Amino acid sequence: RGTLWHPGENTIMGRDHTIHAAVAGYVKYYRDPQLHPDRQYIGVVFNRNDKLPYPKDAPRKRKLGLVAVPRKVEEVEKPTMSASGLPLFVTRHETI
Amino acid sequence: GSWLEPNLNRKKKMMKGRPRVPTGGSTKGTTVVWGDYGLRMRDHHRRISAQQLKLAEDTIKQRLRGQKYRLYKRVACNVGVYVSGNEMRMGKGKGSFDHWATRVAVNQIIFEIRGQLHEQVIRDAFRLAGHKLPGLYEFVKKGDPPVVGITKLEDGLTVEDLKNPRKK
RNA sequence: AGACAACACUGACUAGGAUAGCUGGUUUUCUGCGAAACCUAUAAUAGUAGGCAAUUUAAGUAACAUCUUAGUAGGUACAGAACUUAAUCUCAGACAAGAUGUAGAUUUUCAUACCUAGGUAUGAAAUGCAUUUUUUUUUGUAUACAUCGGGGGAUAUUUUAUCGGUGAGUAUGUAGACUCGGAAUGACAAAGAUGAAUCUUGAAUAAUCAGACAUAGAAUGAUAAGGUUGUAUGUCAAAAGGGAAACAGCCCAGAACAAGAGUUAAGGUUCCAAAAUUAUUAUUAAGUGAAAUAAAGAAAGUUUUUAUAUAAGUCGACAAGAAGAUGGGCUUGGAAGCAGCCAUAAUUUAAAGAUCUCGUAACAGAGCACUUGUUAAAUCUUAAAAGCAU
RNA sequence: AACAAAGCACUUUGCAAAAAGACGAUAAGUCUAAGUAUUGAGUGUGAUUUCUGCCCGAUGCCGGCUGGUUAACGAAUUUUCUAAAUUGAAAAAAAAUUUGGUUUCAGAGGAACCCCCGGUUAAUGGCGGCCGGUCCUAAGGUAGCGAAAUGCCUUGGCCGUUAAAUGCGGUCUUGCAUGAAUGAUGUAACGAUACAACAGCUGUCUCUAUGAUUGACUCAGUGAAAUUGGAAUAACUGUGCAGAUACAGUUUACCUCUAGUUAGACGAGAAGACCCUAUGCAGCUUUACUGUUACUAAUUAUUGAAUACGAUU
RNA sequence: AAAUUAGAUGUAAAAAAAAAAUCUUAUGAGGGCGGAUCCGCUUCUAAUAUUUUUUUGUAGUUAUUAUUAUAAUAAUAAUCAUGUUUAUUACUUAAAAAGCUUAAUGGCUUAAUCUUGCCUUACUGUUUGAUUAACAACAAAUCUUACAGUCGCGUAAGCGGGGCAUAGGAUCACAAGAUACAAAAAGGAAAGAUCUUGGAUUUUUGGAAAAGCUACGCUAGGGAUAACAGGCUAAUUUGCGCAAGAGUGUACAAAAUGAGUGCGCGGUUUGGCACCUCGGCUUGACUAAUCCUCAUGGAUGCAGAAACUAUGUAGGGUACGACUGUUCGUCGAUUAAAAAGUUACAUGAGCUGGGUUAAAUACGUCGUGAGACAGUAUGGUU
Ligand SMILES: [K+]
Ligand SMILES: [K+]
Ligand SMILES: [K+]
Ligand SMILES: [K+]
Ligand SMILES: [K+]
Ligand SMILES: [Mg+2]
Ligand SMILES: [Mg+2]
Ligand SMILES: [Mg+2]
Ligand SMILES: [Mg+2]
Ligand SMILES: [Mg+2]
Ligand SMILES: [Mg+2]
Ligand SMILES: [Mg+2]
Ligand SMILES: [Mg+2]
Ligand SMILES: [Mg+2]
Ligand SMILES: [Mg+2]
Ligand SMILES: [Mg+2]
Ligand SMILES: [Mg+2]
Ligand SMILES: [Mg+2]
Ligand SMILES: [Mg+2]
Ligand SMILES: [Mg+2]
Ligand SMILES: [Mg+2]
Ligand SMILES: [Mg+2]
Ligand SMILES: [Mg+2]
Ligand SMILES: [Mg+2]
Ligand SMILES: [Mg+2]
Ligand SMILES: [Mg+2]
Ligand SMILES: [Mg+2]
Ligand SMILES: [Mg+2]
Ligand SMILES: [Mg+2]
Ligand SMILES: [Mg+2]
Ligand SMILES: [Mg+2]
Ligand SMILES: [Mg+2]
Ligand SMILES: [Mg+2]
Ligand SMILES: [Mg+2]
Ligand SMILES: [Mg+2]
Ligand SMILES: [Mg+2]
Ligand SMILES: [Mg+2]
Ligand SMILES: [Mg+2]
Ligand SMILES: [Mg+2]
Ligand SMILES: [Mg+2]
Ligand SMILES: [Mg+2]
Ligand SMILES: [Mg+2]
Ligand SMILES: [Mg+2]
Ligand SMILES: [Mg+2]
Ligand SMILES: [Mg+2]
Ligand SMILES: [Mg+2]
Ligand SMILES: [Mg+2]
Ligand SMILES: [Mg+2]
Repeated sequence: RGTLWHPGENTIMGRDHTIHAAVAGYVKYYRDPQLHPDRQYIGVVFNRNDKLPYPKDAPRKRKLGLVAVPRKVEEVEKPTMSASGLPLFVTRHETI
Repeated sequence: GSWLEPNLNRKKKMMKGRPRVPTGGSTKGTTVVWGDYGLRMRDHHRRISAQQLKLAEDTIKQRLRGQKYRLYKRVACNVGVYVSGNEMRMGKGKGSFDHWATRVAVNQIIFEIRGQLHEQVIRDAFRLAGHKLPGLYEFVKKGDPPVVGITKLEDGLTVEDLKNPRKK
């Protein structure tokens, strides 16, 4: 009820102040006096050995989170007549 | 308010509670601080009423009337005791207000006194007050060491010595 | 009269057609495993369903349990008085400089009217005591400029060791809805190791849903109940056996069947009754006690310890003394140490309270505190505390 | 002391085809009654003396408007689908109208009950507070009675009765919570009703004794019953599903019968008695729920005409 | 006393440089050694932080003073300021409180408050992962993710599927829209299906349209919940003791007396719990906290007598009558005295049945009524 803990590294806060994980990692409870000297945060790190808060001068630690698959090249072959020999669409234009 | 009639609401009912039982070496309230002599409860922790403390005060005044003295009180009746009827059955809510009371730990001071009187005249006044109070009481002088539980810190005895596992 | 209508009548008898979430009963052996008396829902609360979950035996296991190491969540015991609550205690005011009036010593400096660069004076200052100083008609520094009403008394008026209120305090206490500090325990997950498969899933498929007591800690009651109701742990329930005289719940220990002066647990060892009349040091004299602690309290019971007195005669007894101003002043019919009130610096003595206990209407009188002497103890006085007893 | 009762009172019944009332799966019909308002039925009260007060607001019943409401009926309204036709659209097309069938909506007028007005207390029922004054009600308990069969306080006060009166009688009353045909009140007579007192009388008692018969007891003959887990079935204290012949400890006791007695065997018998539980029953009550009737009202049909008036407008 | 307005912390704002060490980090050197990127060891470099660290510098400008010959040097003071001083900017200013839809708790002040601009995402469909597998089941729920569609705000990054968080019930039936699914011979339709939406003290709120009496009562059960007794307990008691001693006692605490109290015993009264579903007569037994009889201490208040108090002591006795159903209580008259208690408040397979007391009946009160009453009255298989 309210923000006793605040969302830190790789976490999102819900409408009811519920803190979730935004990535696959390991939960961490810590404090960050650089960001706020009176708050305590919850984080999620990709490596169980990482220590939060990260130094402000170090590169962000982020994971790709994607899988490689062959691209799908579309074919322009949509017929105009259906299997029943009927037009799949009829176009009409008005005249003034 | 007063030490027998606090500025509290009689409607808000209080749980029975328990007197403090210092098990970590606390000497809180076991020494004479204001007066020269004191009355110490030396047997067990209890809950004294406001009518018992009022009678004890009257007994010290009846014995010291016509003399110069300053009586201090180190306890305050801030505990509401709610008594349901003895003729009632169990349940049906908590009882109604009966009287005020105070919780006293063991070896704590109740009354202190300072005046231009003789020691023996004060011993008798505290003896009578102790006779009418619940439990067993003792005469204490200013300067006596504090008490940790039921053990007095006499002859250079400290709290760390009582905490030391090795005592033989 | 709910009276009678052929054993029956607040609605007969007989034949045909019921239910009962309630009570009782449910019949051979062996073997393996083995609960629950809790949650949720219910026209429920004696019932029932779904879970937790007992069982069967296959498929899995990076299963489950425990410990170690590192890590994390959370505020109990405790402790404390910070914030909050009750009550209580203390303080509410200081210095420096300046200013003010004074008593001095009459040396020095300075300003002055002079005399002739000195001096008679004449003023101030210096030196020593006071006084003024928390908002003043006294500035500064350091501090929370640091305090108001009412009611008595004093003289519109002032003053308080009186009440309430404000400010200050690293003052005292108080705690289910105070926690600045803060355990152990328990909880979560990771790795490793260990272990009695204890775990999960598939398929199949139950019972149970007033629990009881012990221990700790609470609410409730009356700090009563073999009371009621949560939490933690165990036992009983469904567990025999040994101990607790007898014993569901306590202390041990989990019965497949025998043998053994076998090895042990709790518990015991003079006899009943298996095993010590086994060793050491003390206490008790009361059968206290010895397997269910009655209290406060009293007291030349006894022991120990710690102080203390003693041939400078302790302790006890005995002998004598225990004055004088003075019948203190007042009060009172009377108050002479001794109804009551006020005072209770002295004086002289080996010592002697303007008086501790009796006594007189008031005096008188007998004791005490106190003083000397005699008798007399060579581990032998007095007191307190503690232990065990009465 | 309840019921009935003579007496008293109220309501109802005109008899012309059925008097009312009762009975009739429901009628014809029967009793009423071969009766007729001084008859029959229903209701309450309960001879007689002395009396029976106030309130018609509520409830019930009765009567009453050229009234309101008013189901059925019904002037005036309205809709779904489909068939055909017409119009329309005539582009991939609906849509609208009329008619047939089919299926809905709809209410000016129009009964009783009800609304409204009045009557009725020997109808069901009601019959006051505050401090002479005052507020309120339909009306405020009148007459009489009154510690009563009514009274919690209470053994009310006083008088009589008793050596001693929570009783009985008389009397006063501010009567928790008397009261006038759910009748009020007082006598005569009557009562196996209830209460109280006096005299007499007595084994009721002080306080029992003796005597008689039948049983009880013994012998002979005949020969049950409830009951019964099995029993070698003592006392005390303790223990324990909490009151022990049976467990612990200690004590005590030779074996076995007869007649007495009933302290215990939580003695026996009766699911006897009470309380609670069941989404178990029964009867009864009512302004419980849901229903059926008696009865009332309107109307198609059996069922055809005339006249006038009144009200809608 | 209470109306409005204005106030209520402090600091900083020319500018640094250099050496070592302690870690911690690095998608730095594609470092090196093993098993460019992963893991374990690791040297160097760089960055943040830390040291009270070894320090160096602390000017310039304006002016003042001193020295030197308007300038130089030193010292002192001031110094955010090229900017409409109402300056501005950054940091700091305990806790509580205010505000944030409504109580309370937590939270927000760096926004979740306030102000303003433009807006309606308080969107449509489907869907992820959780609430240590929501409520110790299921269901209704809560939080959250992604994709597609198309709207808003914003320079942009991005935010938006109502509100700072935690308090509003289904199905069925009914009603309004959409979908084009099926259409009982066939073409239509009716009645159905799917999606969206609406109306509920369905408040016994997982959701029945629902008043009583029985003492004339009945059946199945419970003692899983009562009344008597027993058991546990001891608040209370018309049961007692001890301690202390205000006070009374002409004097004088303790002859007698004993405020409000404290520490206990006991199991008589009224109660709690829920282990467990009357009185009289006759005849006893037992206790001792004693009314009489026996021995005895104390008693300005024991002359004697009588009585008071207290210590021993339970052998025997404690009667008769009136009233009341009574135990109890009141009263009369005697007596040495006319005391208590336990025992299933001893004793109904020993007796009694007056009280309580089922069916009958009346009165008062209560109830619309049937009926009821800790009421009253007469009667009622022991
Ligand atoms: K009337
Ligand atoms: K009427
Ligand atoms: K009328
Ligand atoms: K109509
Ligand atoms: K009258
Ligand atoms: Mg005491
Ligand atoms: Mg009857
Ligand atoms: Mg009958
Ligand atoms: Mg097993
Ligand atoms: Mg269990
Ligand atoms: Mg239901
Ligand atoms: Mg049931
Ligand atoms: Mg903390
Ligand atoms: Mg229990
Ligand atoms: Mg069982
Ligand atoms: Mg066992
Ligand atoms: Mg033994
Ligand atoms: Mg052996
Ligand atoms: Mg032996
Ligand atoms: Mg003994
Ligand atoms: Mg004098
Ligand atoms: Mg005198
Ligand atoms: Mg008559
Ligand atoms: Mg007829
Ligand atoms: Mg009659
Ligand atoms: Mg009559
Ligand atoms: Mg019609
Ligand atoms: Mg009409
Ligand atoms: Mg009348
Ligand atoms: Mg009448
Ligand atoms: Mg024979
Ligand atoms: Mg027994
Ligand atoms: Mg045996
Ligand atoms: Mg018998
Ligand atoms: Mg007999
Ligand atoms: Mg908002
Ligand atoms: Mg806006
Ligand atoms: Mg769950
Ligand atoms: Mg068809
Ligand atoms: Mg429910
Ligand atoms: Mg629910
Ligand atoms: Mg009756
Ligand atoms: Mg029971
Ligand atoms: Mg004597
Ligand atoms: Mg003898
Ligand atoms: Mg009895
Ligand atoms: Mg009997
Ligand atoms: Mg009779």
